[PDB]
Formats: sequence, structure tokens, C-alpha cells
Amino acid sequence: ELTQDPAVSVALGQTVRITCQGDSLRGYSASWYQLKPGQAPVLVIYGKNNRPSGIPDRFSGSTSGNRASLIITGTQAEDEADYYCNSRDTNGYRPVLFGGGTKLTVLGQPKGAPSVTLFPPSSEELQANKATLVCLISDFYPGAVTVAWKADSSPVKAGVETTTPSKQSNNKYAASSYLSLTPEQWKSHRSYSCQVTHEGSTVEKTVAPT
Amino acid sequence: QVQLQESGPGLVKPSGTLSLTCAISGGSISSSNWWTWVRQPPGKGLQWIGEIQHGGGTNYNPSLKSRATIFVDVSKNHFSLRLSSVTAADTAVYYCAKVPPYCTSASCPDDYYYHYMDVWGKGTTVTVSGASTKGPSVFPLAPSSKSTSGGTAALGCLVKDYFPEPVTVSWNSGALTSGVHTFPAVLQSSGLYSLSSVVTVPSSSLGTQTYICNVNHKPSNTKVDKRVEPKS
Repeated sequence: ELTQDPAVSVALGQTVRITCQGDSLRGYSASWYQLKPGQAPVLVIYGKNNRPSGIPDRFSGSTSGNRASLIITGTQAEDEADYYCNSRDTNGYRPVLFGGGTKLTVLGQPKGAPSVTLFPPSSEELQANKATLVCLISDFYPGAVTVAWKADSSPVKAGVETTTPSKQSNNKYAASSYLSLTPEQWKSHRSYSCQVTHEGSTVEKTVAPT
Repeated sequence: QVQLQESGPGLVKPSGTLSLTCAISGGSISSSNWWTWVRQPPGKGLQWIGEIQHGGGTNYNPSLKSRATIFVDVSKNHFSLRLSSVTAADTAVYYCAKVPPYCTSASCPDDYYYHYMDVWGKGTTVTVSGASTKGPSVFPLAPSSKSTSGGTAALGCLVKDYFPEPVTVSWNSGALTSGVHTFPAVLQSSGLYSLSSVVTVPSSSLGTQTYICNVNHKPSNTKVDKRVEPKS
């Protein structure tokens, strides 16, 4: 019943307009919610350009008949998110309806290089007959990295698990890579290395049993 | 000032019944508000579940009406959701929310002709699975100044091999918040999750300030307070 543009892009600093359509908008108007991963939705606009406190004034919007618009001026990196249209049907039991969502991409965000921190297994974990190396990657943009591990200088073919990148509070990305070893594997090599490649550059951190 | 907080078991077996409660604080449940449940399946959009008005009726998403019931406990200032015969399609983050009153007739105050969802809970993660709950093992990530700015060091906690999501991590019982970076969890081939929380602190404090990470894994009723000390 509620239809919105599923994908819109805007250049950083420019104005974007997200639209929603549906007969249910004629009665109680549209409301808009910003949705970021790992986070609860946030009401940004409803009614006749009603803006909750805490929402910056670059957000605005209104409803006209069966159509509604959410307008963001001077769009910023933190505005990149999913936006959901919302309404209440006027017929029947008056169900609350949600649009399918609009994925807003903010183009031209500045590149940032990754910072890499590598922790060796703790002595307490080794005593529990396990060994986990933890490679933490922060502050990079765009959110595409490749992570490779080495035992001494040989590539590791088992035990690696890396997260998908996720946004930080500063709108850069973070990711983490784990290498699960036995204590025997950890102690039998001179060192292990975590190699992070981002935009053609590589950062390698190395730890050794001691 | 009205605030909402979801509670409930984070793991439900298939064909079981999901039971969630939302606590209302900073305000009373005894109003014309529509106390609401919403969910977000992973990788999918928001879905309205239903609503209840104290002294009024209920109202449900027809696609879920055969399995969802919403109640009110006026004595506890809570309202609740029960979802029966769950399957994988019900794995989601569940939110409670507040919807102000609306009018169906004329001559109401003008505010009541607008629908919106004002206040939201933080959300609770529900995983439908036959797998058993597993509590985490917590290990220290001993301090290191290699990747930090001058005069500071990074130390942390590894929260290893738990199921299901989520875990929360604080530092020094919440007194330490500056410089804390808790990373989203990885899902291992074992089907168990692991995450790390790191805090960057002044190097001058390492030998004198106690650092403890407070790990909470509610699905397994496990709490761990792990002391993190410099290596020797």
C-alpha cells in the first residue's frame, strides 16, 4: 500500500529528495524513520514539516494527498542510511503500514586509511588449550578491505574469519579478523602476521610467542 | 521523557512461543497512546506487528494475526508481545514503540490527525534456532601502544564463542566511556559468535588504574568482569 523509491544517491553536500506514495497518506500523512545497522529507527519528519528535537534542520518534508517527500539539504556522511515511509490506513481496522525502504547513498565521501591493531593469544586462553589472534581494523573509507594472515611468511589456509565492515560513530568503517589456532600452532612458528589491504595500500602487523 | 525498554529470551526454538515485554518509564501506560511492536528481520525492512491501547482494543498485522497477541499489565507499566509457532522467518530485532492517539471522526484536536512513531525502545534480538545457548569465555587483550597515538595504549577484552547474539560490554562499570571501541561480532564456522572491545587510555595510568571490562550475555544469564593487566 506504501511505495517508495528503493535506491537514491546524492553527492556529499547536495540536496536529496526521497518520495513515498500511497492512498493511506491522505488520512494521517507520512512519517519518516532513519535506520542504520545495529541501531533502532529514529523519527526525522512527520506531518506538515514537524521536526523532533535533536533532528538537524537540514531534514524537512511534507505530504500532499497520496504523495510525500523527505528532503535533506547539504547532505552529510552521517545521513547515509535506510529511510522508511510510514502511515496508517484509513480503511478497515486501520493497520499501520511501512514502505519498503529507501537506501540513501552519499557519494564522494573522503578516503581514510585503516589503523590496524593485532593482539596475540592471552596466556589464560592458551591454558584453556586454545589460541585466538585478534586483528582490529578501524577508521577506513571506503568500506572495502581484504585481510590475509601469515604463519611466519606462509599464507594461512584455515581458521580465519573476518567481519563485514561496519560504520563507526565517525562515519568511517571498522572490521575485525580472527585467526583460531591451537596452542601448538601458535608456539611452533616464529610469528604470525595480519595483512590489511585497502585501496592498493597494505598494512601488516606481526606478533610472536613469548 | 517517556522511555521504552524491551526484555525477553533471545533464543526461541522452532514452533515455540516468543515472549517479549516492554517497560515504560518516565510516563504512564494509562493514556490514549498506542503501544506498538515492530520488527526488522535481518536484511529486510521494518514490519509492523500490532498495537494496543489501555482500555481500548488491539490491532494486528493481518499476516501475523494468527500468531501474535499483545497484552498490557497496568500494575507494572508494561505491555507485552507473544508470537506463537515461530520459524526462521521470525528471527529479527524486535522493537517496542509509542504511537500518539489518532481520530477517526471530525472536530478533534489537530495533533490527532497525524500518525507517527515517537519513542522507540533500543530493540531486542530474537534468534529462532534449535541450537543450545552457550556463554562466552572472556580473555584479556593486554595493553599495547603500537597502533595508538603518542602517550596512550590500547587494551581490551575478547568475548569468545557465545550463542546467540547479543553481548554488551562496558568498562569500569560504566565510569570509563571515552576511547571505548566495541567491534561488531564475527560469526565463526562453529556457529558461535566472538567480539572484541578495546579502550585507549593514557600510558601513564597503566600501572596504577584498574581496568575491568563488564561483559553481559543475557541469553545465557552470564556476566563476566574481566580484569585486564599489563604483561610482564
